[PDB]
Parts: sequence; structure tokens; C-alpha cells
Amino acid sequence: EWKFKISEVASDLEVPWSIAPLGGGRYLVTERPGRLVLISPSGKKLVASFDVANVGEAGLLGLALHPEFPKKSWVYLYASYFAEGGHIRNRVIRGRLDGSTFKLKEVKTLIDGIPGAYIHNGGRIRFGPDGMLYITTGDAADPRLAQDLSSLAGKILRVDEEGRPPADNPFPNSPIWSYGHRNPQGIDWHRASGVMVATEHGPVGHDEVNIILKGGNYGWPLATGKAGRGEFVDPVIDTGSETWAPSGASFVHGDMFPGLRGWLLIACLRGSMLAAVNFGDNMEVRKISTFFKNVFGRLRDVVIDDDGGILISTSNRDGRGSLRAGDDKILKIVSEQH
Ligand SMILES: O=C(O)c1cc(C(=O)O)c2c(n1)C(=O)C(=O)c1cc(C(=O)O)[nH]c1-2
Ligand SMILES: OC[C@H]1O[C@H](O[C@H]2O[C@H](CO)[C@@H](O)[C@H](O)[C@H]2O)[C@H](O)[C@@H](O)[C@@H]1O
Ligand SMILES: OC[C@H]1O[C@H](O[C@H]2O[C@H](CO)[C@@H](O)[C@H](O)[C@H]2O)[C@H](O)[C@@H](O)[C@@H]1O
Ligand SMILES: [Ca+2]
Repeated sequence: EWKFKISEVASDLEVPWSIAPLGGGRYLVTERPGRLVLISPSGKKLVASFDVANVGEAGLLGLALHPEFPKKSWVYLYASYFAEGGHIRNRVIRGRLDGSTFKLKEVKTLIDGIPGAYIHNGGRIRFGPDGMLYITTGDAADPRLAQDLSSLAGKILRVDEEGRPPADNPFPNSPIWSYGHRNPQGIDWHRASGVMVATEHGPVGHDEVNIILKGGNYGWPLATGKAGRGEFVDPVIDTGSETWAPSGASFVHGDMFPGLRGWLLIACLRGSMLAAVNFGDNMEVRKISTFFKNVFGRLRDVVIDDDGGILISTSNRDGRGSLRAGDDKILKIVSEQH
């Protein structure tokens, strides 16, 4: 049996989309309606507000700190907005966070006009081992765009700290890294092998975990789940007729849980659970375990804290689920002797 203690790190957030650990029990969090909050042991502080398209699954979403933070004080956000004609689109922005009087300054757009909708806006952003910013996007309710290399929809993007496609991107002067995605909301890198992983929502069933290769085509909408065809990279997990609704995902690392080292943690929305996936040598699926089924309701993000503790966000305030007192929250999971 797995043994642990869970505390509430913060509460009554509105759809806390993304958590970025600062160390010393401080955290930056986005709330989907358009705000970036600092969480401290002390209390809750509003860093920045944003006028976002706060409708359906759109709003203020991913959050990433520059790999050199706080020395290079750059903070990246992924945000929905109403474009010309009232259509929902998505952008990636960046500001300098003042390490004192925590305030955000010189916010500029890096990437504009990503397609968007009430559904399928992607949204997860994270720096990988190569120092590049990766960005997930959904098919914006328009599945064919996922196969279209002239479109930013249904992709995983990879750009530098400035939003530029690196010369070694797979496609000519293009931010695209991989394609054929429906609605990916989770990415991480295995801390030893550097293998990249991503989650995805499937059409009802067929939620996925994928190993992300440079220039890979993940099949949507020509294929869903394990299709067994040469032209599409298949998922390593395919939930079949079951629905997880996975978003955020992180590989476990650090001192806290040595026996979970290199397992993949996945927050599930409708699944209302934390999935844990054990990868063998050469990234074969050894085991999948399932935690907290229906105790907290909908879960959205999962990240490892500076000490190796597991941070989770709840998402019952999107009202696709029912509320617990003081939802939504950030929960921290530590080992028993802590
Ligand atoms: O089949 C389902 O029941 C189901 C549930 C959910 C959910 O729990 O919100 C999503 C999806 N599907 C889905 O396809 C999807 O792209 C999605 C995005 C989100 C989100 O909250 O950002 N939820 C869901
Ligand atoms: O994204 C690729 C292309 O998609 C559209 O074309 C497809 O859909 C049409 C129906 O709306 C058909 O007429 C067409 O034959 C399909 O290939 C779009 O019209 C194209 O411009 C895109 O390149
Ligand atoms: O045979 C159907 C599968 O084809 C591809 O997988 C093969 O090709 C890859 C590189 O060409 C190999 O790495 C892989 O191990 C082979 O199985 C495709 O990527 C799979 O999704 C298909 O199911
Ligand atoms: Ca797929």
C-alpha cells in the first residue's frame, strides 16, 4: 500500500489551471478566469489580471517560468482572447516578474492567432531539457486542422525564450514540433532518459498518453488510440471506451517519494483521479495505478514541488463537477515521516 499525508496548500481558487513551484512554499498559479496569483505560507496575492476569453474551456491556462528564473525573471502564459469578429483565439505572452513587490512588467505577445473555440484550446506550456518552450494546442473544434502543417491548431509547438522556431525544428521556419493532436493538455520529460511524454483527450473514449517524437504525426482525426498504421505514431496508453479526461502530467522525482521515481503522474478531469504510470526500461508501460477516485472531484494539474512533494489542482469550479467546501484547491502530498 502507498502511504502519505495530504494538506491543502491553498483554497477557493477558481479553476487553478497551472502551478509553478517557487521554492519555500511559494507558488505561482493561474486561474482560468484571467488571474495570476502568488501563493505563500503567509497568504494569497494577486500578481496580474488579464482580460481573457473566459468561456467554455478557454481562459488563462498554461504558465511556465524561464529555466533561469529568478535570475532571468521571465514568466510565460498561455491565454485565450476574443479576436476580430468575436472568435476565440489563443496566444503565448511573456512578462518580467518583479522579484520584489511581486508585479508583472513589460508583457508582450510572443505567438498570436492560434485557433481557438469553446472547446479544444490546448493550453499547457513547459520548458523541456533542451531549454526550449513547448506549447500544446487543440484542434479548436476543427479536427482537420490537426493534420494541416500550415495551422497552429492540434499541435505541440516548440519555440525559444523569444518565441522563435529554432533552426532545427522539423519544419521550415515553423514552431511545429509534432502534430495530429486533438486536445493535449499535459506534457513532461522523463527525468533520466529525456523522453518526452504528452496526454490528450480523445473523442469521448480514447484518451491517450503519447511519447512525443520530433516531427511525429499522432493521427488525429484520421486515427484515434492504437491504430497500428505506419503513418501515425500510436499512443502508449489508449483508454478505449473508458474516459479519464487527462490534463496536466508530471514525472515524479526528488527525495520525498523514492519508490515513485520516474512514474508519470496524470491529473484527470472527468476521471476525477490521479493516474500513475510506471515505465519500464525503454519506456514500456509496466503498470498503471489509480488514486483518489471521486474524493476530490475533478483534477487538472500535477507538479512536483522543490522537496519532491506532489502538487495537485482541483477543477470543480468549471462547473462540470460538483463543489466541495473551499474548492478549488492546491493539494500537496508528502511522505508519512514528514
Ligand atoms: O468525454 C468526456 O466526458 C470529456 C470530459 C471532459 C471534462 O471532464 O471536462 C473533457 C473532454 N471530454 C474533452 O474531450 C476535452 O477536450 C476537454 C478539455 C477539458 C478542460 O477542462 O480543459 N475537459 C475536457
Ligand atoms: O486542412 C486541409 C484542407 O481542408 C479543407 O479542405 C477539405 O475540406 C473541404 C470541405 O470543407 C473539401 O472541399 C476539400 O476537398 C477537403 O480536402 C480546406 O478547404 C482546404 O483549404 C484545406 O487545405
Ligand atoms: O506497424 C504499425 C506501427 O508503425 C509505426 O511503428 C513502427 O515504426 C517506428 C519507426 O519507423 C518504430 O519506432 C516502431 O517501433 C515500429 O513499431 C508507428 O509509429 C506505430 O504507431 C504503428 O502502430
Ligand atoms: Ca493519437
